[PDB]
Amino acid sequence: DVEFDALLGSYCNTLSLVRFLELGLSVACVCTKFPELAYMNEGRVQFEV
Amino acid sequence: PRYHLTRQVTLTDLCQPNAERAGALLLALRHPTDLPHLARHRAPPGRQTERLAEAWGQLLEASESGCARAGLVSFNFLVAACAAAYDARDAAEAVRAHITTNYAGARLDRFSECLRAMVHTHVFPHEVMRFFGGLVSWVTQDELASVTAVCSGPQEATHTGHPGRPRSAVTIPACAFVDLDAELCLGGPGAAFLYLVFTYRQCRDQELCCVYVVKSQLPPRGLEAALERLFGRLRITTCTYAAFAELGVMPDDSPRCLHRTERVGVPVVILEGVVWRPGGWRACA
Amino acid sequence: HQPLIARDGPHPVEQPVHNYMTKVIDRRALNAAFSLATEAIALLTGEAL
Amino acid sequence: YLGRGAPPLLDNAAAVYLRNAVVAGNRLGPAQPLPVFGCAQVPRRAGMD
Amino acid sequence: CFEADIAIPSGISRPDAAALQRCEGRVVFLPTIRRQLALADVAHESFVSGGVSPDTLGLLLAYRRRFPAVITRVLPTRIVACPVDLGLTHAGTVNLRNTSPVDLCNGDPVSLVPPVFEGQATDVRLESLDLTLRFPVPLPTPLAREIVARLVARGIRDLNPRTPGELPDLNVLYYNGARLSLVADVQQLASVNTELRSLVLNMVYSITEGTTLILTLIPRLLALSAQDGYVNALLQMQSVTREAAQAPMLMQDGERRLPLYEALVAWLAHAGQLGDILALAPAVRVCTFDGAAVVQSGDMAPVIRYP
Amino acid sequence: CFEADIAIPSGISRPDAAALQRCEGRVVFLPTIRRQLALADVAHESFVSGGVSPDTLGLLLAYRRRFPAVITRVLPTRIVACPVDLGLTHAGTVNLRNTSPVDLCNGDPVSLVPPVFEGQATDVRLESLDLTLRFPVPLPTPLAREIVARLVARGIRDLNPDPDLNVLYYNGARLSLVADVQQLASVNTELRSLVLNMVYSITEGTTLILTLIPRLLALGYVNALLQMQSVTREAAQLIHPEAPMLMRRLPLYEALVAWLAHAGQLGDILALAPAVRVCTFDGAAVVQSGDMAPVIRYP
Repeated sequence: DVEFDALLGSYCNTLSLVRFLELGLSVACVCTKFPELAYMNEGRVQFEV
Repeated sequence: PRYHLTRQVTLTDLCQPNAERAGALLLALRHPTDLPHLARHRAPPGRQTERLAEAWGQLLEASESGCARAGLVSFNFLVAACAAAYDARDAAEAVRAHITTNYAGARLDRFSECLRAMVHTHVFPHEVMRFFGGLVSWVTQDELASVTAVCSGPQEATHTGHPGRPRSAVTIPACAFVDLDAELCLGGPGAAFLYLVFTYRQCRDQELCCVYVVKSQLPPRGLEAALERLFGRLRITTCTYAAFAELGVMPDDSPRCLHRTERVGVPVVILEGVVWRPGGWRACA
Repeated sequence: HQPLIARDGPHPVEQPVHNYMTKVIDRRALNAAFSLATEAIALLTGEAL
Repeated sequence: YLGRGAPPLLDNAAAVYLRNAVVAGNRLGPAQPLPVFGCAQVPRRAGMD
Repeated sequence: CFEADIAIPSGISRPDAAALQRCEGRVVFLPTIRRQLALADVAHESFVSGGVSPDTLGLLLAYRRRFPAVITRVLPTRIVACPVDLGLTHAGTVNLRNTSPVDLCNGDPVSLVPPVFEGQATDVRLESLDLTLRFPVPLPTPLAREIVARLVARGIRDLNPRTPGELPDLNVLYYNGARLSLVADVQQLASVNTELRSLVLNMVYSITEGTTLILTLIPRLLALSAQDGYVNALLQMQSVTREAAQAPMLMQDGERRLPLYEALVAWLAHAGQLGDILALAPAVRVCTFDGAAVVQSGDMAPVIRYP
Repeated sequence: CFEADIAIPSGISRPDAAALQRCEGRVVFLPTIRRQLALADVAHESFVSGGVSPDTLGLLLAYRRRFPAVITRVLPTRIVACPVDLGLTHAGTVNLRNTSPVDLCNGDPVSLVPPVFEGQATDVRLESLDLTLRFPVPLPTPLAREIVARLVARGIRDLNPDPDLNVLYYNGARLSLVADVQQLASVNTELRSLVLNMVYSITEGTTLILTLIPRLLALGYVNALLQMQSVTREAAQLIHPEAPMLMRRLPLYEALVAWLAHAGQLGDILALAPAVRVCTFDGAAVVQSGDMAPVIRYP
């Protein structure tokens, strides 16, 4: 008598990596790399219009 | 982080850590300038409330506030202080011989009169003189004593027990065979708890004192089952005898000893490996 | 594997989670049949020639 | 008398006379009245050849 | 932690090894402080005293002088436990598994109760070595003190059975709704008597010489429940105080002895701490780092020290 | 230390920036232990539960619930506060701010309720974001348990009037408890919540056993041992209460459970468990009022 068990498939999924630019709402943002912003607490953004 | 230190500048009228050892259960002297007022209350007026004012006033006469408030009653100092009180002779006169030769016994006789008087006016010596530590160093001058006497639980005897084996390190002497009531006669292998027990009895032996240590692998909440037993002093009739605070843990059951080496032949116990879990007092009935 | 999304507030932090599940074969054995008549064997063995 | 799991004498006078004379000087004689659970705690002599 | 290893003795059945795999985070009552222990001293056979096993009051009496510890890791030969009463000195915050019908809170003190509900049996079976392991039920301390007071008065009903045989239940608990059923089976005499004695003892010491001054204010409360909303909910409907009104007596020893101030502290010391003498002491406090405000029934809770 | 960072809200006034600087060392009760915390969650308006600002009863429930935290360093836009109850025993020495009693070399302080003194003392109120910080009072356990029984006694004399209880002399302190002018009208009205519990659970405690012991000891070892201790001590007041007052098992047994839980809550609400300990080193060990004290974790 010959008896055995076996494994048949190890299916995994790939993690879907997206960057933020690839979406459609990348229009509405102006993403600027602005470091040390929390080190100031004074809310002053002014520009001439 | 298993390391701590204390340091307090007190006087040498009490403990005098020169004649004491490196191992010394330094208790405090909590609030000496107190108790004309709370000695008046917490008692019926038929308790003669001026007694702690006078007897401690004799004790301060036996030697103003000074630049050091009166602290550090040793565990050595209490054994003679109730030596005539507990029912044990010729094992209590040796520690009193250690004090009247190396520490003035007038400071004992004025203090034992206070010990009767504290329980007389119902202001007990527990909730007074909380535990302080283990006396690492004594850098004492002529009048002062600036003792490093680390509080704060388990490490205080391991930091004076890891380097203990070479030369003479702490060893934590119990300092009396009559004291250290090593319990679990019906006992087996386990890590035991150390406690600091003061028993009381009103007007039996006239507000009696007994100062000693118990060792048990029993909880502080289950100790009152045993502390209600093992005594004949359950016959006050008010109440609140048999106070105890947890000294902490002895996690080496074999390491209890019996010896007689000090200074005068003083019978003593080596206690190897102590957790000084400082605990609190617990006195209701 | 599942992706996660940072937030800012009392809504908690998001650990990356996984599932790692397994399934088990169930087996059926399905049958066909056919017969041969009694005088049809003796043609095939060669007994009836 | 190291271990009793048998009922004692009725007469308390006989119950102590047949003990204090027996446990007088046996070195298997316990040096206290027995506790309820546990050993008898046989004495140690000072030394042994 | 003082990690305590519990030796798994002999063979092991292939489901019996998985029995320990689902107990990581339960509570072991171990009757010592060991660094090495065998498993039979933990089990419910070791709860069994001389002749009988304890009832639901005597189990607490067994649990009182027996030290709780929590399973931290699960190995097939050892169960590494951490003794809460001693080894809770953690920056590691040992976890606890809720085994109850109850969501606790974030921050409630938690004490242990024997299995006393109808569906929370929790007694595991080991066919290799015949041991039963009734795991205790970690519950919030307002809930546990609301349990233990039910069993004591039901045991006093087991003392004297005057009235005819239609008694109220004392078998119904409410916690945010949720009509919970207890197990009312058998009441052992000594487990009642040891619990009955301490309750009668502690309430006598709660009456001092200045206590009867508070008894003067009984008609003062019944005027307030007639004109205040806080008092009306405070004097409940099934209260003996509302039946009690259906007394100063100066007698002053010294006339300055603070008569109220001794009657409060002594009541606070004696009948206030009835939860420490009937049940176990609280030592478990729920401390969730990630901002979970609740701990679901069947979930894990990181645990820090005394309330 | 796992010091959780309390976030300041967006820009405040310059006196509000300086006011939070002098809170460096007060006691702060954080509800959860997230490493990011707002400041409105810290403030006393977050203690509003029953639609009202709570009394000292409602504070002691909340103080027995959430987790203590000592402010370590006050930063721009951040408060760095390490909590007490995290960490192993006696690790992480840090500073408390003293309040009028001495706080000696030991003594195990209790972060207890602010209205035990003058009512709007220490109530740091930011005018910009319009919130309120009521910092609690760090007193030692025998001085804690004394005073919290001392004030509930005073309300009884005001609950139905006709010695001054409020003396309480300490080792060097003549403790002026009486703020007679405007606070005793406002401190007595806040223990209205805590007094009526303390009256009830005594009167529900005494009158239960005054009708228990006549209905018990009449149907073993309970009768032998309990009367062995109460020989002419409680029996002397048994004949005294039953005569100088008034005198049903099923109302009684249903009232046995109801008192014991309510009496059990006051053991957790009152009695003021030691949160932290003082244990000093290289220090004078007798702390002035308003002086920093080294304070370490577990009792």
